Amino acid sequence: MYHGALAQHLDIAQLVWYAQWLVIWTVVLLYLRREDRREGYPLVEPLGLVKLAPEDGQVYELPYPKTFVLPHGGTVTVPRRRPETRELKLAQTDGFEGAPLQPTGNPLVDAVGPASYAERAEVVDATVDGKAKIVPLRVATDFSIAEGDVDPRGLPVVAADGVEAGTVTDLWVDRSEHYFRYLELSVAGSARTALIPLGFCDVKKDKIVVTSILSEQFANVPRLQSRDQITLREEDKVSAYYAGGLLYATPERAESLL
Amino acid sequence: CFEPPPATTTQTGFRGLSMGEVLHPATVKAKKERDAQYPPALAAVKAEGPPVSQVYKNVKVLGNLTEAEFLRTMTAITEWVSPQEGCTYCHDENNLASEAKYPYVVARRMLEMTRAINTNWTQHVAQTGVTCYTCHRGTPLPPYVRYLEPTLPLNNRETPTHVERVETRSGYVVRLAKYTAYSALNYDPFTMFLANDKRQVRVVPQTALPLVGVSRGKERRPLSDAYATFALMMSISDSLGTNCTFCHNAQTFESWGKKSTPQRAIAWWGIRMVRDLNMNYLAPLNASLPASRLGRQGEAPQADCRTCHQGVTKPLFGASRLKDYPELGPIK
Amino acid sequence: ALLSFERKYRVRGGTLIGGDLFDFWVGPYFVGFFGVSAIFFIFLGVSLIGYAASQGPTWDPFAISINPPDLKYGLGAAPLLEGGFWQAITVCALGAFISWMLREVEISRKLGIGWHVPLAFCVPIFMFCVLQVFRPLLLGSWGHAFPYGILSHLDWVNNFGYQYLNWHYNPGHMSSVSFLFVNAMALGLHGGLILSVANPGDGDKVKTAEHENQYFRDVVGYSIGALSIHRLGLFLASNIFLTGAFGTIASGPFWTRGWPEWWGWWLDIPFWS
Amino acid sequence: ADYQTIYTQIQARGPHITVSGEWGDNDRVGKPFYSYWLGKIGDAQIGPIYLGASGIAAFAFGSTAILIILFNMAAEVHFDPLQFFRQFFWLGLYPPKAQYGMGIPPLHDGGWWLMAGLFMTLSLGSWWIRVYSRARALGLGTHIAWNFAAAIFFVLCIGCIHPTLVGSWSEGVPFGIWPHIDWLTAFSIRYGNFYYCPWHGFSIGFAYGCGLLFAAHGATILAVARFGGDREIEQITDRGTAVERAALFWRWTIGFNATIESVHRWGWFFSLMVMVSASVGILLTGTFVDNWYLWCVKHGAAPDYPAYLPATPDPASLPGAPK
Ligand code: BCB
Ligand code: BCB
Ligand code: BCB
Ligand SMILES: C/C=C1/c2cc3[nH]c4c(c3C)C(=O)[C@H](C(=O)OC)c4c3nc(cc4[nH]c(cc(n2)[C@@H]1C)c(C(C)=O)c4C)[C@@H](C)[C@@H]3CCC(=O)OC/C=C(\C)CCC[C@H](C)CCC[C@@H](C)CCCC(C)C
Ligand SMILES: C/C=C1/c2cc3[nH]c4c(c3C)C(=O)[C@H](C(=O)OC)c4c3nc(cc4[nH]c(cc(n2)[C@@H]1C)c(C(C)=O)c4C)[C@@H](C)[C@@H]3CCC(=O)OC/C=C(\C)CCC[C@H](C)CCC[C@H](C)CCCC(C)C
Ligand SMILES: CC(C)=CCC/C(C)=C/CC/C(C)=C/CC/C(C)=C/CC/C(C)=C/CC/C(C)=C/CC/C(C)=C/CC1=C(C)C(=O)c2ccccc2C1=O
Ligand code: HEM
Ligand code: HEM
Ligand code: HEM
Ligand code: HEM
Ligand SMILES: CC(C)=CCC/C(C)=C/C=C/C(C)=C/C=C/C(C)=C/C=C\C=C(C)\C=C\C=C(/C)CC/C=C(\C)CCCC(C)C
Ligand SMILES: CCCCCCCCCCCC[N+](C)(C)[O-]
Ligand SMILES: CCCCCCCCCCCC[N+](C)(C)[O-]
Ligand SMILES: CCNc1nc(Cl)nc(NC(C)C)n1
Ligand SMILES: [Fe+2]
Repeated sequence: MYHGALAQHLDIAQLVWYAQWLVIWTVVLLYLRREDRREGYPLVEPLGLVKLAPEDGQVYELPYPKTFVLPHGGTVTVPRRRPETRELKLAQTDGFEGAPLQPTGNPLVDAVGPASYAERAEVVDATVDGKAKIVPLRVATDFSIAEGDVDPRGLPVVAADGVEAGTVTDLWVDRSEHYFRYLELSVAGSARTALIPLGFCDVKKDKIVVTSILSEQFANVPRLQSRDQITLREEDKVSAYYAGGLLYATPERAESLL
Repeated sequence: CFEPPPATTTQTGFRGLSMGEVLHPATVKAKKERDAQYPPALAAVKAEGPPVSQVYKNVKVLGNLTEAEFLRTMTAITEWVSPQEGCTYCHDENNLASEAKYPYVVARRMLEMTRAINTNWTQHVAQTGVTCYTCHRGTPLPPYVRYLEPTLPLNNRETPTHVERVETRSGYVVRLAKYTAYSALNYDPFTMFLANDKRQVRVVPQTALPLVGVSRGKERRPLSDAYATFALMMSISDSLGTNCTFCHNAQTFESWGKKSTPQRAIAWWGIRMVRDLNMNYLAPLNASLPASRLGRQGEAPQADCRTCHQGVTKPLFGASRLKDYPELGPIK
Repeated sequence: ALLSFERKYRVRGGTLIGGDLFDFWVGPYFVGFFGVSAIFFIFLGVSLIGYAASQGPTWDPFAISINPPDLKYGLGAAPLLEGGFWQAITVCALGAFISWMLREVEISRKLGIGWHVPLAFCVPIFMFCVLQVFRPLLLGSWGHAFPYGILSHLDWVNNFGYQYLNWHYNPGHMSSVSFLFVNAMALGLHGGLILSVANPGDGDKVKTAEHENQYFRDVVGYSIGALSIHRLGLFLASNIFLTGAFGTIASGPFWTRGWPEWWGWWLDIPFWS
Repeated sequence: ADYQTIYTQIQARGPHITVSGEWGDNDRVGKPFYSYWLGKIGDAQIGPIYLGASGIAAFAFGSTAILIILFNMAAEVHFDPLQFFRQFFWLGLYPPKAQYGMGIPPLHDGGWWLMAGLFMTLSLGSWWIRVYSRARALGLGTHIAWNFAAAIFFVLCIGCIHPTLVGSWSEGVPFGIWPHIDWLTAFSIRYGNFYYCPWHGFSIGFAYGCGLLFAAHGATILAVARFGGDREIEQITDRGTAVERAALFWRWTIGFNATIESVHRWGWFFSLMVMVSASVGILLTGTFVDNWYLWCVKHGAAPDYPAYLPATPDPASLPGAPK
C-alpha cells in the first residue's frame, strides 16, 4: 500500500497542487488586484447622454475603503472620488480616445504632460516632532555639508543653452532623512529665487549644471508662498517644472529622438 | 585556475538535453601520449615444438604453448610489468622453475586473473581485453591502486607530502576529497562499493508514492546512502575523465532504456567485474606479498575503475593486443 | 478607461522613432513604433511555436518541447523540424524582448521619468543571450542552447549542471545564488517595512521616515535609508545575472572539468599541501 | 541624467535622531558614527544598536551553536590549525550516518549535530522575538516578523520536521560550507529529482519573481527620484506626481498597475511565498511522494525524448545477470 494514495487514482500531493493554485489566484485576484485600485478609481471616461446605473463592475473591483490616521492629525481614506478640477491647456490631436493630447499654451507654465503635478496637500511636510521637514540651511543651522563635498553656495547655475542663469544661495535639507533635496538660486535678471531639485543638477566644483531647461525658463519656475518653507504640493510643482523641460525646453525634444 | 577554448564537445543524448562530453583538447592529447607507450606486439613466432608442459617443468597455466610461443609471452610479460628489472624480478637467476620469489607466484595468479578478465568479463572488456600492461604500465606495482583507506597522491609514482601520508590524520578530508573529484562527500566509495558486493548502489525509489512498510523509521535506508552513491559516481566520472551524461540523462538517474546510454550498462558490468577481481584474485594476495606491499589493515593493494582506465573512457584509448597474445584469453 | 489622474499625462512626444505615427494608445497600452514591432514578433514567434508544436507528439503543455539542432549542424541553419523552428523562435524572442525594452524607453521619455526600468530590463535579455547566443557561439554549435519547453528546459538545466559533476561548486553560481537569496530577503524586508509603517494596526497613527531608520538601527545597527534601499534592490537583483553570466560562460569554453576541482587552486597551494 | 540615483553628490550632516521606543530606549548602546564613503550610496550613520533580552538570548544561543560546529570541524582536521584553515569549506558536522530512526544518535554519529540544531533553533527563536518587539515598541506593524516566521519555518522543515515525519534524523542538513551544499544533491537524488517537484517550481517562480519585482520596483523609484518618489510613506497617504507617473509607466507598458502601497504588498507576498511554497514541498516529500519524476510521469506532466544513443536495457534484469 502507499502513503498518500487516496483512491484508484488520487493522492495527497496531487490535491494539494490544486489547493496551492487556488490560494494563489485568490490572493492575487481578490486581494492584491483590488489593493491596486485604491488610487485613480473609478476610471474616468467620457459621459453618456442617458445613464442611470450604479455600474456593477466599478463596485466589484474596488476594495472597501481604508483610513490612515495621519501622524500629525487628520485622516485619509482611500479609495475616494478625486476628480481633477483644474483646467488643462491641452487639445486632442486626432479624434479617437487613443489619440495623444497637445499643449495649447506653455506646457511648462501650464503644467501639462511631463510638467504636471499631483493635487498633493497644500501642507508642509513635517518631521516626526512636528517641525517643517524640508528647509533651507539658513534655517537648518545644525546642518552642514559633509567635509569633502562641493558647497554649491556661491557657484553659478548654468542652463541647457549654456548660459549662466543664476547663483546658488542655499541648499534645502531633509531633516527627517539628512539629505539635501533642492538648491536655491538667485535668478539672473530677476529678483526671485528658484529651487531646483538636486536630481536635475550636475554638481561640478566650479558650476552647477542644469540641462532640463534653458536659462530663459528659470524665470517661470514655480514660486513658494513662504520662503523658508515649501508645501507638498509645491515640491510637486517645482519638480514637475524641470521634468517638463525634458520634453519641452526646446521644440525638437518632443519629436522623434532619432 | 582556467582552461582556454576551444573545448571538444560530443552529444550523447537527444538534442537540447545538454548531454555529452566536454574535453579540453590538450589534456586529451597528453593522455593519448602517455597511453601511446603501450609496447607493440612482439613479432609472431611459428609454433614448432612440443607443449612446454612436456619441455619445461613448473608450467601450470601456459603449459600448452610451444616453447617459442612461451618465451614470447615471458618477454611481453617482462616488458609490461618488470621492464627495468628484467626476467630476474620473478625468476631465480639459475633456476627458472623456481617459485622462490613472490613475483613468480603472484605473476602466476595474474596470468590466471588476466585470462579470467578476457574470457568471462567480456561484457565489459569486450574484444579490447586487458593485458598486464593495462594496469601495470611498465612497473611491478601498478600506479593506481586502492587500499582499504584513501591514500594520496592517486598516482603512487609520486612522492606523498606529509599531509598526504595516510598517517597524517589532519589530511584525511583531502585524501577523500581527491578520490571523489574534490567534493566534500564524507564517504569512500571504494571500500563501500568496489571492494566487495555487500552494498547496493541504487538508492532511488521506483514508485511515485512511498510504499507502506519500507518508508518509515528504521525500515528506511539512511540518507547517507544517497550521499555515498553520489560519491561513487563522482569517483567513476573522474576515473573515466567524463561526466554524468556520458551515462545518464539526469532527468531520471534511476531509469534505463532511453534514459541511459550503452555506456551505463557497460559500466554496470565493470562494477561487477571489479568486485570479482578484488574479492577473488587481488585481496587474497596479502597471503603472497611482502609486508612492504600491504596497507594498514594488512590488505593487498586492489583495483578500482582507475586501475585500468587511468582517466580515459576506454583504457589506453581502446588499444588492444588481444589477437597478439591469445594466451591471455579469451580461453576457449 | 483613463485613471482619474491619467489624462494630463497623455501628451504627444517622447518617441525614439516613428514620431507621431504610432504615438497613441490602444486601451491602456501605449503603442509606439516598438509596440508595433513587439506585437509583430510575438505573433511570429507564437505562430512558430504552434506549428512546431503541432508537428510533434503531444499537446500536453508541460510536455511540449521545441529543441535546438544536433551539435553537428554547428552554427549553421538546421532543418525546420530538427532545430530550424527553435532557431526561428529564438530570433522572434529576441525581437520581442528588445522591442519591449525600447518601448519602455519611449514611455519613460513621454512621462519625463528616468530610463532606469528598461535599463534594468536589459539584464535578463543579456542573460538570455549568454545562454542561447554567446555561449553557443563560444562552444561552436547552436545545439548547446536550451529547449523551449516548460519542463524540458529544466532537463537541460539539470544535465548542463551535471556535465560539470557538481554545478553547486561553480564560483559564478555561488555568487548568483547568494544574490538570488539576499534579494528575496531584502524585497521581503523593504515590503514588510513600508507596510508596517503605513499600516500600524488598530487605529494607531501612520508613522514616519524617522521610524523606518529607527527600526533597522535598532534591529541590526544600520539603516540604508529610503532612496538607497531602492538602489540596493536594483543592484542585488541585477547581480543575480551579471555575476551568474560568468559562471555560465566559463563552463565549457574556459573550464571543462568538474567544478569542485576548480577549487583545487586553493586546496593545493603547496604551502599547506 | 540623475546622479542622485547613482550616489549622493553632496552629503549632509546633522544631529543624530532618535525615535523613542515604548520600551528599552535605555538599551540602545553605542555612539553613532558616520562613514563618508558609506554616505555616498547609503545613509552615513552606523550604529547605535539596541541590545535587549531577545537579542542577547539570540546571540548567546547562536554562539553556542557555532562553538559546537567549529569544535567538531576542528576535530576533523585533527586540530591542526593550518589544515583547518585550508580545509574549512570541506569541513562539516554531519547528522546520523546510520539509521537510528528517530532515536537520539550518539555524539560521534549525529549527537552533536542535533545539539547545534537545537541551539540554532533557539537562536532563531530569540531573534524572531526581537524582530517582532522592535516593531511593536516603535508602534509599527509586524509584517517583517511574519515574513521571517515563514523563513524560519522553512529551516525547521528541512532541519527537523521532514526528518521527524519520515522518522530518520539521517535526513537533516549538515553544517558546513560544502557539506550543506552536497545535501542538496543527496536529497534531490533520493527523492527522484526536485526539478519535478511542483513546489520546488512554485518556489523558484517566486524567487525569480522577487528578482523581477525588486529590479522593477527599485528602478521605478530611482526613475521618479526627481519627484521625491523615495518618500514612499507620504506618497501613500498623499499620492503625488511620482507615484502617478510610476503607475502610468506600468499601466502603459503592461496594461494594469499597482499603487505605491500595494506594490510592497505584491513584494512582501512574493517573498513570503518563496518560503511558504518551499516548506509545503518539503512536507510532502518522503511523507507522500517518494519519487517526484515518477509522480509526474504518473500524472501525465513529464516530457519524453527519442533515444539518441541506443536505448539501454537494465543489465541487472537480463537473463542471468549477476546481482
Ligand atoms: C543540477 C543543476 C543545477 C543547476 C544548474 C544551473 C545552470 C546550468 C545555470 C544555473 C543558473 C542559476 N542557478 Mg542553478 N541553482 C540556483 C540558482 C540559480 C540562478 C540564481 C542562476 C540564474 C538562473 C538563470 O539564468 O535564469 C535565466 C532566466 C532568464 C534568461 C529569463 C529571461 C526572461 C526574458 C528576458 C523575458 C521572458 C518573457 C516571457 C517569454 C514572456 C512572458 C509571457 C507572459 C508573462 C506575458 C539555486 C538557488 C540552486 C539550488 C538552491 O540548488 C541551484 C541549483 C542548481 N542549478 C543545480 C545544481 N544553474 C545559471 C547561472 O547563472 O549559473 C551561474 C546557469 O547557467
Ligand atoms: C539557467 C536556468 C534557467 C531556468 C530555470 C528555471 C527553473 C529551474 C525553474 C524555472 C521555472 C520557470 N521558467 Mg525557466 N524560464 C522561463 C520561464 C519559466 C516558467 C515556465 C517557470 C516560472 C518562472 C517564473 O515564474 O519567473 C518569474 C516571473 C514571474 C513571476 C512573472 C510571470 C512569468 C510567467 C510565469 C512566464 C510564463 C512563461 C510562459 C510559459 C511562456 C510562454 C510564452 C509564449 C508561448 C506566450 C522563461 C520565459 C525563460 C527564458 C525566456 O529564458 C526561462 C529561462 C530559464 N529558466 C533558464 C534556462 N526556470 C520554474 C518551473 O516551474 O518550470 C516549470 C522552475 O522550476
Ligand atoms: C540537484 C539539486 C537541486 C536542488 C535542490 C533543492 C532542495 C533539496 C531544495 C531546494 C529548494 C529551493 N531551490 Mg532548488 N533550485 C533553485 C531554487 C530553489 C529555491 C527557490 C528553493 C530554496 C529556498 C531557499 O531560498 O533557501 C535559501 C533560504 C533559506 C535556506 C532560509 C534561511 C532562513 C533563516 C532564518 C536564516 C538563518 C541564518 C542565521 C544566521 C543562522 C545562524 C547560524 C548559526 C547559529 C549556526 C533554482 C533557481 C534552481 C535551478 C535554476 O536549477 C534549482 C535547482 C535545484 N535545486 C536542483 C534540482 N532545491 C528548497 C525547496 O523549495 O524544495 C521544496 C529545498 O528544500
Ligand atoms: C535580474 C532581473 C530580472 C528581471 C527584470 C525585469 N524583468 C522585466 C522587467 C524587469 C526590470 C520589465 O520591465 C519587464 C516587465 O514588463 O515587467 C512586468 C520584464 C519582464 N519579465 C518577464 C518574465 C520573466 N522575467 C524573468 C527574470 C528576470 N526579470 C530577472 C530576475 C523570468 C525568469 C526568471 O525566468 C521570467 C520568465 C515578463 C513578464 C516581462 C517581459 C515581457 C515581454 O517581454 O513582452 C514581450 C514578449 C511577450 C509578451 C511574449 C513573447 C513570446 C516569445 C516571442 C515566444 C516565446 C519565447 C521562448 C523563449 C519561451 C521559452 C519558454 C520556456 C523556457 C518555458
Ligand atoms: C524569502 C525570504 C527570506 C528571508 C527573509 C528574512 N530573513 C530575515 C528577516 C526576513 C524577513 C528578518 O527580519 C531577519 C533580520 O533580522 O534581518 C534584518 C532575517 C535574517 N536573515 C538572515 C540570514 C539569511 N536569510 C536568508 C534567507 C532568507 N531570509 C529567505 C530568502 C539566508 C539564506 C539565503 O541562506 C541567510 C543566510 C540574518 C541576517 C537574519 C536573522 C539573524 C538571526 O536569526 O540571528 C541568530 C543569531 C546568531 C547566529 C548569533 C551568533 C552570531 C555571532 C557573531 C557568533 C560569535 C561566535 C564567537 C565564537 C563568540 C564571540 C563572543 C564575544 C563576546 C567575544
Ligand atoms: C492588444 C494589442 C494587440 C495592443 C497593441 C499595443 C500593445 C503593444 C500591447 C501589449 C499587449 C501585451 C503583449 C501584454 C502583456 C503584458 C505583460 C508582459 C504582462 C506581464 C505582467 C506581469 C506578469 C508582471 C509580473 C510582475 C508583477 C507580478 C506585477 C504586478 C505588480 C505591478 C503591477 C508592478 C509594477 C510596478 C512597479 C514595479 C512599481 O514599483 C510601482 C510603483 C508605484 C506604483 C506602481 C508600480 C507598479 O505598477
Ligand atoms: C624474461 C624474458 C623471462 C624469461 C627468459 C622467462 C622464462 C621463463 C621460462 C622458460 C619459464 C619456465 C620455467 C619452468 O621450467 O617452469 C617461465 C615460467 C614462468 N615465468 Fe618467466 N621468464 C621471464 C620473465 C618473467 C617475469 C618478468 C615474470 C614475473 C612477472 C615471470 C613469471 C613466470 C611465471 C609465473 C611462470 C610460470 C608460468 C606458468 O605457466 O605457470 N617470468 N619463465
Ligand atoms: C598479466 C598476465 C599480468 C602479470 C604477469 C602481472 C603480474 C603481477 C606481479 C609481478 C605483481 C606483484 C608485484 C609486486 O612486486 O608486488 C602484480 C601485482 C598486482 N597486479 Fe598484476 N599482473 C598482470 C595483470 C594485471 C592486471 C590486468 C591488473 C589490473 C586489473 C593487475 C593488477 C595488479 C595489482 C592490483 C597488483 C597488486 C599490488 C602489488 O602487489 O603490486 N595486474 N601483478
Ligand atoms: C555524475 C557525477 C553522476 C551522477 C550524479 C550519477 C548518479 C547516479 C545515481 C543517482 C545512481 C543510482 C540509480 C538508482 O538509484 O537506481 C547511479 C547509478 C549508476 N550509475 Fe551513475 N551517476 C553519475 C555518473 C555516472 C557515469 C559517468 C556512469 C557510466 C560510466 C554511471 C553509471 C552508473 C551505473 C552503471 C549505475 C547503476 C549502479 C548499479 O546497478 O550497481 N554514472 N548513478
Ligand atoms: C569501475 C567500476 C569501471 C567503470 C565505471 C568502467 C566503465 C567503462 C565504460 C563506460 C566503458 C565503455 C566506454 C565506451 O563504450 O565508450 C569501459 C570499457 C572498458 N573497460 Fe572499464 N570500467 C571500470 C573498470 C575497469 C577495469 C578495472 C578495467 C581493467 C581490468 C576495465 C577495462 C575496460 C576495457 C578494456 C574496456 C574497453 C572496451 C572497449 O570497447 O574498448 N574497466 N569501461
Ligand atoms: C535534541 C532533540 C532530541 C531534538 C532536537 C531537534 C532540533 C530542533 C533540531 C534541529 C536541527 C536543525 C534546525 C538543522 C538545520 C541545519 C541547517 C539548515 C544548516 C545549514 C547550513 C549551515 C552552514 C552553511 C554553516 C555552518 C557553520 C559554519 C560555516 C561555521 C560558522 C562560523 C561563523 C558564523 C563565524 C563566527 C565568527 C565571525 C562572527 C567572525
Ligand atoms: C509561477 C509563480 C506564481 C506566478 C503568479 C503570477 C502572478 C501574475 C499576476 C498578473 C495578473 C494580472 N491581471 C490583470 C490578470 O490581474
Ligand atoms: C515543476 C514540476 C511541475 C509538475 C506538474 C505536475 C502536475 C500534476 C497535476 C496534473 C497536471 C496534468 N497535466 C497538465 C500535466 O496533464
Ligand atoms: C529606510 C529604510 N532602511 C532600511 N531598509 C532596509 Cl530594507 N534595510 C535597512 N538596513 C539593513 C537591514 C540593511 N535599512
Ligand atoms: Fe519601495
